[PDB]
Amino acid sequence: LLGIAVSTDYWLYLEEGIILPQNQSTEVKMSLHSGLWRVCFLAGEERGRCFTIEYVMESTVNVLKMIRSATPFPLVSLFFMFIGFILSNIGHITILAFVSGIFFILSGLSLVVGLVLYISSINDEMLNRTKDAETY
Amino acid sequence: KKPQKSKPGVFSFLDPLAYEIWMCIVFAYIGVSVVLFLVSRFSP
Amino acid sequence: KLSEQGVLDKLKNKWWYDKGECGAKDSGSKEKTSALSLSNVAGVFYILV
Repeated sequence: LLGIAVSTDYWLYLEEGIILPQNQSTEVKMSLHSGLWRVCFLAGEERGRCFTIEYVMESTVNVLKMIRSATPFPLVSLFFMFIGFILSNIGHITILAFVSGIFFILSGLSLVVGLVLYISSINDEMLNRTKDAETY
Repeated sequence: KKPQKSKPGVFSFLDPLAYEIWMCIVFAYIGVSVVLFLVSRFSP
Repeated sequence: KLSEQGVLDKLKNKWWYDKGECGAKDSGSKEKTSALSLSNVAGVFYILV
């Protein structure tokens, strides 16, 4: 599941638009699903750019700059499972299996810190959006 | 620019107490344990 | 002739009152407190893990 979890551009959701007060449905201005490597837009001018973050393009850009801070701990998470997965097979072919279980334990400690850095930095720019009445 | 809610730091949970009080808690924590050890020394 | 009775003055009362206000109207009851963020208590997890 983690290889699927890293490789997709569907880690989160975003919808920035402006509302209409008097009994009228909302007008979406920007909407996109994204990941960490590529970003594939959904409703920004109806543009199909599966677009990297190192290239720019106004607030969701700076949101995307903070997801670069959430990079390393999912990448470290892959290596400790993969060492622990193959050492479970070499122990079948013990200490080969015991320490590999610790690499499964040391993995998920980085999963939490990975989810700590991910969710809290989103909550940073969640409030750091300039709050207007019309912009839902 | 009129400020909105500023971002709290990672050590913002200990905000409602000063640094001296948290410090005086720890030095209270040490010596009371020393007293408990020393009372337990001079008593069966 | 303007300053002796305040045509400068009384019109400066009106045009500076005219365009709406942004004062104590929204400091008092245009807020409701929210749920805590994780970022309010994130550093405990850093102390935890």
